[PDB]
Amino acid sequence: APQQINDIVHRTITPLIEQQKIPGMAVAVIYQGKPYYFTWGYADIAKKQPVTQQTLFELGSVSKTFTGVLGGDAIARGEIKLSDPTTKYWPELTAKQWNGITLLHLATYTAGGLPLQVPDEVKSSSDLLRFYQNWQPAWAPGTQRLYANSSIGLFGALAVKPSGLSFEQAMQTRVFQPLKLNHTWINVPPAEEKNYAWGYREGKAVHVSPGALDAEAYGVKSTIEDMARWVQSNLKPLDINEKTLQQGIQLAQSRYWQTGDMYQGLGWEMLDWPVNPDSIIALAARPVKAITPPTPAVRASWVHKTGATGGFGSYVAFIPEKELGIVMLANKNYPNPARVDAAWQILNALQ
Ligand SMILES: N[C@H](C(=O)O)[C@@H]1NC(C(=O)O)=CCS1
Repeated sequence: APQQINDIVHRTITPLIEQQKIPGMAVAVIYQGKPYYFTWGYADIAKKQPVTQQTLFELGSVSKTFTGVLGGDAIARGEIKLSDPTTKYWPELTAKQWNGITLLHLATYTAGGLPLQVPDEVKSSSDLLRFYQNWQPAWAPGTQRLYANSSIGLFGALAVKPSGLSFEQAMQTRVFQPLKLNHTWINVPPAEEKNYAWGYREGKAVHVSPGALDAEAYGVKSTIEDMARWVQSNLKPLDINEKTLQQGIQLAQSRYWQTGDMYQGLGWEMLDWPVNPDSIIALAARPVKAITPPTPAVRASWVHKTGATGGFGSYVAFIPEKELGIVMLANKNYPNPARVDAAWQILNALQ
């Protein structure tokens, strides 16, 4: 592998692992559209199983980039429109605060303060309807962004209704299979458990807990090889042969709202490149400016998403104009700034 890539990667990641005490880690750099893989440490400390290019990590909220692309493919299919009212696809949501909240607001966390988490007591379709009917918005729709699994989670579940398919089945057949992500899962099958890393939280081995709208907001598990293929797909959507999927990827990198230097896509978040690295909190409410109409995917962007579960920390970033990207998967949820700093330190060296 080119020594320049070898070197910047190891010189950046080795100290990161040491400083953050990460038990195991996998990295992919995509350089001029080819992937280069790196692994360190342990998928399972007790059983002494190393991280390999086959090891499954919990992506946590990097899963939202798969939800946003599946929603983009459903739009491209003419199954849904982002301008549609939520109640078009859930006419049981009759409470009047729902008037004016569209699928775009759900997808981009702008519905008016839906909360970060669906409560752990919500366990049935019935409980779910009750939660959403009782929610009282803090703000009118389309005025402030508040990152929320209950917002993009509900977008994912509604976006697949016209198809007739479960969310998992729609993701499997419309995204994972076409892109050859054959070791990417919403539910890890028994056959694949030997490759499923443990996460580590305060030194204990943990896996993500089941919860309502989990698949949609934070429940995908993948390998470093499939995540490198996901980054290639998102850097070069025109190479993708399925027309609605190619389109869906483009829709998910469109710029819908701006807060500060950041633009909100569907799952993906974007800044203009070159991106000041210092530009790149339990609840952060920010007023947003609508981009009217959304800007189609900008090639000169830093496009990224960070993800966590209790035991895992993931990061993906890529720059379309430079055909360059990175994926970092770890089995400890370590601070986001350390992820961004390491990524920028690698990509800026190679760019
Ligand atoms: N640490 C994660 C977060 O910070 O969003 C969450 N963790 C979990 C979990 O570990 O079960 C579920 C919802 S995402």
